Amino acid sequence: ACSDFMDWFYCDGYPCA
Amino acid sequence: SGFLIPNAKYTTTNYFEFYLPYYWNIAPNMDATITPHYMHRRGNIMWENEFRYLSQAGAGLMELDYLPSDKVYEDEHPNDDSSRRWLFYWNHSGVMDQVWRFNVDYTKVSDPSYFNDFDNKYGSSTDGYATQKFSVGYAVQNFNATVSTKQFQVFSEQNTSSYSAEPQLDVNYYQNDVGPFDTRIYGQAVHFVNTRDDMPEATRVHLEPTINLPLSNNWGSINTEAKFLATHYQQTNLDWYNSRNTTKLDESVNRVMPQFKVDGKMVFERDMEMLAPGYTQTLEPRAQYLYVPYRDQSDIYNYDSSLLQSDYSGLFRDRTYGGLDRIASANQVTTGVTSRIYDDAAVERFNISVGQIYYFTESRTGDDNITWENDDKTGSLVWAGDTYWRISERWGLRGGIQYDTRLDNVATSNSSIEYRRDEDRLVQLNYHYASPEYIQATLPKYYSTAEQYKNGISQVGAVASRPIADRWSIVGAYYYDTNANKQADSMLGVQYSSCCYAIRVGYERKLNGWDNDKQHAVYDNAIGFNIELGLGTQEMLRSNILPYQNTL
Amino acid sequence: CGWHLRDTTQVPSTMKVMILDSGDPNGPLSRAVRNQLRLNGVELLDKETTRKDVPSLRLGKVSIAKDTASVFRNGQTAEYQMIMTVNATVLIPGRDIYPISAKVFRSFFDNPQMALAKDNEQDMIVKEMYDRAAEQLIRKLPSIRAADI
Ligand SMILES: CCCCCCCCCCCCO[C@@H]1O[C@H](CO)[C@@H](O[C@H]2O[C@H](CO)[C@@H](O)[C@H](O)[C@H]2O)[C@H](O)[C@H]1O
Ligand SMILES: CCCCCCCCCCCCO[C@@H]1O[C@H](CO)[C@@H](O[C@H]2O[C@H](CO)[C@@H](O)[C@H](O)[C@H]2O)[C@H](O)[C@H]1O
Ligand SMILES: CCCCCCCCCCCCO[C@@H]1O[C@H](CO)[C@@H](O[C@H]2O[C@H](CO)[C@@H](O)[C@H](O)[C@H]2O)[C@H](O)[C@H]1O
Ligand SMILES: *CC(=O)N1CN(C(=O)C*)CN(C(=O)C*)C1
Repeated sequence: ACSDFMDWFYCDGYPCA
Repeated sequence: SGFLIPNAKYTTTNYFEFYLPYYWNIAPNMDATITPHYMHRRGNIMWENEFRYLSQAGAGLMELDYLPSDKVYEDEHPNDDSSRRWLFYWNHSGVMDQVWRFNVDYTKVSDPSYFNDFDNKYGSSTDGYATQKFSVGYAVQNFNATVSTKQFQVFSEQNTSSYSAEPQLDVNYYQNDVGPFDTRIYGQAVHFVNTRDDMPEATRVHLEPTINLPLSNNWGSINTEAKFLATHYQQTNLDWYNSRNTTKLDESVNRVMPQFKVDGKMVFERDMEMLAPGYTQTLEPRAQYLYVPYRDQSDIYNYDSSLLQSDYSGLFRDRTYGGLDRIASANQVTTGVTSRIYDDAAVERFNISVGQIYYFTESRTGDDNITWENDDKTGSLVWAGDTYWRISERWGLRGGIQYDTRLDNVATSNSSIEYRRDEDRLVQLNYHYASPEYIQATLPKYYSTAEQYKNGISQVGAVASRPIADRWSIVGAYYYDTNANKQADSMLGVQYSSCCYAIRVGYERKLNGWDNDKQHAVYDNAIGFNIELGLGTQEMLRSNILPYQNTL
Repeated sequence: CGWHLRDTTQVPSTMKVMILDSGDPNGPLSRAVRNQLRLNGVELLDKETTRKDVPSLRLGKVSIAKDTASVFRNGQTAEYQMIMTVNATVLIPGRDIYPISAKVFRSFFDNPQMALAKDNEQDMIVKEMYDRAAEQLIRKLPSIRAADI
């Protein structure tokens, strides 16, 4: 998926949660 | 120059706290800060004074805290004359004219329990003593002479006897290109006094001429060194120690002794084909033979000599004690290997080191009173290892391990992996270990029997940061002792940052001393907010008793 | 085994004659860097010499921080973590400016009962750390030459 898997803990954008 | 924004705090040691700072802009290079600090549980106002200065001699900071009376202190100490508390701090550092070096690091407190009750801004509750150091040095390209004074205020009531070198003179002279050799001379003159009036007092004069032959090459290097140590001890006030100790100190002692060292290093390179092409692997063998003859030293009191840790860098050190009171004999060979990985841009991506020390004969001093688990004396005894992997630009992983067969167990071990996108965005895990056997071997005798030191160290720490919308920053830290299965330190911080103001709210729970009546730790809570006129993540991460350190 | 002895110099050939520049030329870090450059055959020129077609190495800020790595069961410090950070710059003349850094970690246990002795140990640790900050700086010289191409 993403190059950085740590985006799921902090990415903002749309949280989609 | 005017009033700042009053911040507030609630702690279990002081209850409600209030600060009312006032900033005085004296000059462009000088300023001061006067802060009345109301404490409700102690029921008074402590006056805090900052004074920052910049001058020709360097930059300096002075702090003076004074509390005229203390209800809590007088309740705990009803028989004392007065309950005043105070702190004096002075930190000066400067180099004038590129040759004069001025250093001052002075801390003095009224009582040993000052930092357990008060704000840890220029001290900490984790500190076991206060340092009082003055230093004036003259340094040029081939010579330096430093006069320094060292004193310590020990907080522990078990034993406050601490030695201090009131004068201390250090003189280094260097002379390169004396034919094929490089020469150096080191001189020292020190005077050791003690707070107690019955302990031995001493004066020491040390001289150390060394000459080395280095031979370098594209793939290897060999360095030979011959050193000479000449020490004169003149110690008086020995009636007490000679009266109650079987071994007798002598008033005059002359210790003259050579040292021979031979260090060698090699570099091998290969191209990493199985991994991604363009990466180069370097294998670096290193060896060191060290010979130091044995001289009996039971007649010299140990003033400033302590055991040194043996990491991988410390395996190749030529000294096993600090200072000059204890100089163990050595007939040793040290062997180590370091492997390094390089990417296509010639950037070090990985390195691993392992080494050991083989003793051909027992290392003696004449005062060998170290508690060893077994009776190992010769052979391959000390092992060390380090690793540092830069997994990517945002990941990093350091680790280190120390093994001593005389302890019959791993002595110390540390590891940590950190993710750091940037200063506002990071996560770190770390682990620190120190076996009970090593605590027994290296620390004081009462450490091995005290409940709060005997078990050693087994600590796991986690730190995290999380910014929200480029206006909020949440930082957290949690440290856990696995031997006791209990918390050591926890921290939370939330800072809302705006164009003109920033509001910070913090929380910490920390180990804050021991209770001998029930034999358990005492914890402290603190919730405070301050307003100021970056997101402040790094400042929040430095606010606990186990501050965050960058690891990449 | 595919290994072979390192046929290339530790310091690049273009950086064999170079200028050492710093704001504290008599400091311990400058002495350590000059010493390590002297082992590697580097010819150090004065900063005021007329020979301008040589790379320059400008030492920058040096920071040493001592903190509490771990604490005992009563909150007292057990391990002291000393961290040294050094920032330096390499000026390739007429080409570019390349920042470099060196960060060194060391640790030691505290002992108030022999605090003076521990203080001496701390000084010795600092005297090693500068050397560890010297070898790291020259070790990043090949990266600058690689980056220059
Ligand atoms: C908590 C205990 C466990 C701790 C360990 C957790 C895992 C630690 C390893 C995580 C790093 C590897 O995971 C991933 O690897 C890839 C593969 O190169 C690298 O990922 C990289 O990909 C490319 C470069 O190749 C870059 O564009 C990207 O930005 C970068 O992330 C990083 O290294 C990391 O994103
Ligand atoms: C880890 C295991 C131990 C590894 C250690 C291995 C030993 C060290 C290997 C490096 C040897 C350095 O040896 C290197 O030899 C060359 C060639 O003789 C010397 O070269 C120089 O001196 C020689 C005389 O000796 C003359 O010919 C001339 O002046 C010049 O060539 C270098 O001054 C020296 O640096
Ligand atoms: C060769 C290069 C090495 C690079 C670094 C590799 C090691 C990196 C750090 C390793 C960290 C783990 O550290 C490890 O912690 C465990 C957990 O208690 C210690 O273990 C110790 O206590 C446990 C239980 O408490 C006992 O069962 C065990 O016998 C004892 O050794 C190990 O002695 C130590 O080695
Ligand atoms: C890195 C990645 O794959 N994503 C996917 N997203 C969701 O699953 C919601 C979008 N996203 C963020 O919002 C940070 C990142």
